[PDB]
Amino acid sequence: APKAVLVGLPGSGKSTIGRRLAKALGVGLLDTDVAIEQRTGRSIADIFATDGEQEFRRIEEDVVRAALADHDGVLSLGGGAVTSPGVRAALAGHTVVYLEISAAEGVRRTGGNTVRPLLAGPDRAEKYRALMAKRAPLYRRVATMRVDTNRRNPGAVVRHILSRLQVPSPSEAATLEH
Ligand SMILES: Nc1ncnc2c1ncn2[C@@H]1O[C@H](COP(=O)(O)OP(=O)(O)OP(=O)(O)O)[C@@H](O)[C@H]1O
Ligand SMILES: [Mg+2]
Repeated sequence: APKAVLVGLPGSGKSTIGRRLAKALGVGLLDTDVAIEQRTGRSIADIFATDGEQEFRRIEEDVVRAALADHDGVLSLGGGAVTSPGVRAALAGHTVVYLEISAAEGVRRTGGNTVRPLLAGPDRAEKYRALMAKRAPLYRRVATMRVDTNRRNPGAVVRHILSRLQVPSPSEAATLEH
């Protein structure tokens, strides 16, 4: 089972923390969005446009379940996987690290806000606020560790996680005797 499954909004650090944590632990890194593309030979966008969100979620759930079973390293989940009840079921029992971020920081860390075409319509910051409102409660539900990334740089985030993922060595005593 993965050492850690990372979940969070866009810009929360799934890629950055994924790499740095996997480096610190000396383990493999798998991202479920990349894994879907690798297993199908189709872009995420194409699967959505062509098959619809529900079939994307189906493919996604199979990939997530396989990775939870087979991957021993760090796993990062695509943002919407937790919307599938079967994915929430599959995660139960795993180490699930929720990288927390505010709307303002999430927008900044994903390229900033956009020009607003119509005063009466929404801008990028407002769309992000909507995604947060819907996703954040689900990340909270599935989490076993919550880490605020708003005021910690990536090195600090990784050190915080490592301090809470420790594994005692069962052969520790004997090692000192040989
Ligand atoms: N703890 C942090 N403090 C400050 N900046 C950060 C932190 N974590 C990540 N960043 C920066 O925020 C940006 C987005 O990070 P990253 O791509 O890792 O997020 P992500 O969760 O993978 O996003 P996406 O869901 O779009 O794949 C990058 O420029 C990265 O350097
Ligand atoms: Mg990423």
